[PDB]
Amino acid sequence: ARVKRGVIARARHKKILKQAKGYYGARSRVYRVAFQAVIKAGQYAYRDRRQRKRQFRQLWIARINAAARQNGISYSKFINGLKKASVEIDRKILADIAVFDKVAFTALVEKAKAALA
Amino acid sequence: MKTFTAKPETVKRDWYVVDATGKTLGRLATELARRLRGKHKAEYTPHVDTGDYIIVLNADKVAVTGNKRTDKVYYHHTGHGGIKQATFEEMIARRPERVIEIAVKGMLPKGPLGRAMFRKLKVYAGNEHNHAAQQPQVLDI
Amino acid sequence: QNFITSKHNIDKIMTNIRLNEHDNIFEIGSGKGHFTLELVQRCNFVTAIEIDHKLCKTTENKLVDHDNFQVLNKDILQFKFPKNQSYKIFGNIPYNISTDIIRKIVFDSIADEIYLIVEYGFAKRLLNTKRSLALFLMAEVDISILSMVPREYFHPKPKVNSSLIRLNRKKSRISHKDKQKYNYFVMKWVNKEYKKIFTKNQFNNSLKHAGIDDLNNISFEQFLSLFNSYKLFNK
Amino acid sequence: AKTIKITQTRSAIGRLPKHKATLLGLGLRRIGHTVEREDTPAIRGMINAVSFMVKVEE
RNA sequence: UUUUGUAUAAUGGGUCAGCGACUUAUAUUCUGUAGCAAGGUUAACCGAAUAGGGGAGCCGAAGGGAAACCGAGUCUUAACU
RNA sequence: GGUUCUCCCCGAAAGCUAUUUAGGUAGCGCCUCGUGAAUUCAUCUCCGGGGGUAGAUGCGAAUACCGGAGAAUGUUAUCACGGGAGACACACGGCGGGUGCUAACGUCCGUCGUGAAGAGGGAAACAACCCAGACCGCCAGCUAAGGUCCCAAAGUCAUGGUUAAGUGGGAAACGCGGAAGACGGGGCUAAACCAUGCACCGAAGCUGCGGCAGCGACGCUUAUGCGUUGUUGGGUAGGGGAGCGUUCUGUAAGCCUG
RNA sequence: GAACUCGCUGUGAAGAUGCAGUGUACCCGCGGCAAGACGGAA
Ligand SMILES: *CCN(CC[C@H](N)C(=O)O)C[C@H]1O[C@@H](n2cnc3c(N)ncnc32)[C@H](O)[C@@H]1O
Repeated sequence: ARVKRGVIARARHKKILKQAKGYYGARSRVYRVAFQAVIKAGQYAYRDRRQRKRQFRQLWIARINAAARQNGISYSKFINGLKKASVEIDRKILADIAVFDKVAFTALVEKAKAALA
Repeated sequence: MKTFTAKPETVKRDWYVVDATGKTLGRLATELARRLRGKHKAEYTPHVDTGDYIIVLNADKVAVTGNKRTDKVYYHHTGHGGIKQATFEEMIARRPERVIEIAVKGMLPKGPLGRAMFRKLKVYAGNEHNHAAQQPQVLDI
Repeated sequence: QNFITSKHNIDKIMTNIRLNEHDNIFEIGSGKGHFTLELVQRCNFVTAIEIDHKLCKTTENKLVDHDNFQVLNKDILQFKFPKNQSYKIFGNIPYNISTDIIRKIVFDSIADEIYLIVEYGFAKRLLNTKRSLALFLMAEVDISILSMVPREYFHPKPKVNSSLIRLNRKKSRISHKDKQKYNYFVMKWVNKEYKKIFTKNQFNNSLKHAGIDDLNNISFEQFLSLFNSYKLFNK
Repeated sequence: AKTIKITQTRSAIGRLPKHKATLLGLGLRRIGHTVEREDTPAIRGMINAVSFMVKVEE
């Protein structure tokens, strides 16, 4: 029972070659390097899925410090006063109301400064 | 929902005037590089600059603490060859403002965005500036 | 190998060595003991280094009547020399590991009196002021040639003649307060990038102050005058 | 008698097998894992067996 | 790919499509499953031929001492606890 | 030298003893699947000790062992048999004994950690250096090693001293007295060193939410399926289990299809 | 094998276009030279 294997190998090659569209030159035309390109892209995605949570937290911390420095109080003392005042607001939406609001951030800074002093 | 980002065609930047008579070199250059990057604004984003234009005058009166006026040495290579070596005193006596610029070039990031940020700084060696039409503001540092 | 007695093809080499009865002698490579048998007699105390143990038993069989010596079964390039007191080096070495001894005795040893026998080509090249190795070699120790030993004396016949080198410590005054520019100077000198060490004016003036008329034939005191010129030009 | 809180504060990477067997007999698995014990001289022997790695609370 | 281990200073691939590598027969041991059960099972051959006949043979239900011979025990052990 | 589809569990070694033994052979030690068994085994404490390691090497502790008793913890982690292999030139460092001149960032035996078969963070880069074992997803929080002037996330923070040398910004003998190539850059007189205290940044470590998978103990029950409940899930060679796809044959003078 | 194929400092299975720091360099050609590299063993 001889079986020809023309359809299966062509479908397997076309499945991989469809995942490598938009690559420079011979990395998007031949199979022997598109396989390695797909593997390396998957590994880089798997690492950057962890790196994204560090990058966005660093951006939020920089924005929080830049917004809090205008009212005459550093980032560390502001966070320590907020923790001593028992406020459970996280770094993302606090930076969001720091960007998109000014009176509420001023009231929050005054509350933290009153709680620390 | 996504966090806010700063569009480059809608942000606002102002003008400031910084005096440099008797101020320390590094302790002024650090503040200038921090203000040029846009790190003092709530809309700070790393991939697009948001800094303000800064005019520095009286740049030949900058003082350095210690004995660095005779032993601080600047080297420069032509890219071939021979090297050009100078000290502080003949460099301020020849071209003063370059020294301040060199300090800013030591502190800003590298790449196209670094020189794009460095373009915003204008340093004058005298006391008169011709940018009075832009209506600058006096900043104390 | 290249060992041999021939007895009278020896005393004749055993004259120039002006050794006295109070010297401490370290000898590199004994063979069968044609030299150590009088090295125990003409000096005070001998500490020989030999790695071939059957040759060591041959040496003990030749030297049953001597007590002021010991033999160490240690490898030459792994042996660490004593760092106190004073002694002299005598050497009859194999050639196919010759460089491996010489940087051992000028950079990892503090011996001041060196008697070695090498081949003609090595003795000729070691005094050549072009190679970087030789420029490192006379950095601390003066080099001199005594006489020639042709090849008919070594039983396994060699192909080229041999020669005696006598090397003396000159106190150098190139040390930790002077160095880390000397390797710079020679390693930029032997491959000819003069622009990284001098400009045109200082190079021409140092040549006219030194008195060098041909760059291909430069002597050592000329080289230290050049290094002094570089030191005065570079603070 | 009086109950004792036991807390692990550092890991067991590159330690002797005696310390690992002590942790196995104590009932500690990871950093921050608290456990309850009763007062016994044997328990105090386990405590002084590894004093730099666990934390006691009376 | 070889090495304890490699961008290293050890080797191989220009690209695409097709072809290309644990199989067969006979003995032997073990595992899962099905029929029968102190019994199981046929070969060559005959045969309107996957039906039926053919018990010629093969494995087991009782052992060990070389042995004669002894036995649910025997055998060896001077003989056993 | 090569050997072609996928997933789920467990997962090592480069050692030992003997030989017409020199590229060898036979057992033991390491791994996995099936069966049974003794409160089987491990850590700790106590008890009088088999030897001779404090106090006082003449008696003899902790640490290299052995014996009994006992509480707690540990998915039997313990032993025997049968089926199936892999490995048989390891590398670096540590502890207790040797060698070498306690010569020399010198060399051998029993034992351990890291890689081989381990991802991440820090020391600029860097296999053995310090912390720390990756089921998957989240634009949530707390921490270890290391840091808080700009490059680059966080104290130009507080208290009391030291240095004037750019020492800091590298170490070997002791000469402000030989110490001098290795701050990453800018550049600093505190943004260097010592001591104290209070915060913060800081990983794939821990916690918060959702989902899948294996092995246990519970109630209904039963083609053994649900509902609580603890617990685990990096991995080369190797062992075990569950599946996808291609050709032909019976079901098939059936089904779809100008 | 695929390339969008620069110079110095240091780490290096030990002479780095790809590593960390720093500097220079608008895109593309055309006639040369030997230095890198292939022939060469310093
Ligand atoms: C492989 C050849 N050697 C030596 C051969 C000899 N130089 C010749 O005539 O070809 C070359 C290497 O040895 C060095 N070298 C130069 N001169 C000598 C002498 N006299 N003795 C030993 N070695 C020598 C060369 O620089 C080269 O490294």
